[PDB]
Amino acid sequence: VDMYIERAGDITWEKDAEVTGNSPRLDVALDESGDFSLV
Amino acid sequence: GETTDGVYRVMTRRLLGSTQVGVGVMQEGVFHTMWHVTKGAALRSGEGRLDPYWGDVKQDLVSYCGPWKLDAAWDGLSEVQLLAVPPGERAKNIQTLPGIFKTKDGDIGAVALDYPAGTSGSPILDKCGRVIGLYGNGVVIKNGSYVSAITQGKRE
Repeated sequence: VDMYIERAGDITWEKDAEVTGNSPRLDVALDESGDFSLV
Repeated sequence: GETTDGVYRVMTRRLLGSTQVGVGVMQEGVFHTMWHVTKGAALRSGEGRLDPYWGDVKQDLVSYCGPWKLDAAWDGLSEVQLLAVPPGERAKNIQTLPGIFKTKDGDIGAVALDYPAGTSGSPILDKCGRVIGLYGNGVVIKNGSYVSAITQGKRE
């Protein structure tokens, strides 16, 4: 068994986290292989 | 093995050195990640082993040791946080307002943040710290940047 896991942290919200990114509205399609594409 | 709730790296030594191939979430005794990270293979946790339990290529999700447990959903209004766990780097929270993937089968939240491949499976959180889905299945947009669905499973 090649793959192994190691703990990296608790799952918590951080107040005053760095903020980035925009908020695109995109038409997309999802194929049987789980890949998204643009319409 | 360690089954404490939290976020974990998914590592391999099959390549040069130790490589991070993705990330996942331990909750209620079940480990949750994206299918493309593990391709459904068994995992090691210390001396112990985690066997796959459920998965689906099209959803791009997999659970180990039990059924999918995560069921919180984006409210469609508020900012969220990606708890990015990049290879070789400390866990970091990044706050953002999701966009939307419109599909023929309905709308999904999306996050416009670009992290290494080995960051796939990192949790996206709401303001109460609940996991609303996992990062790393998405699309390349016109300018060549990346946007990830907020991918969430079903708790049966």
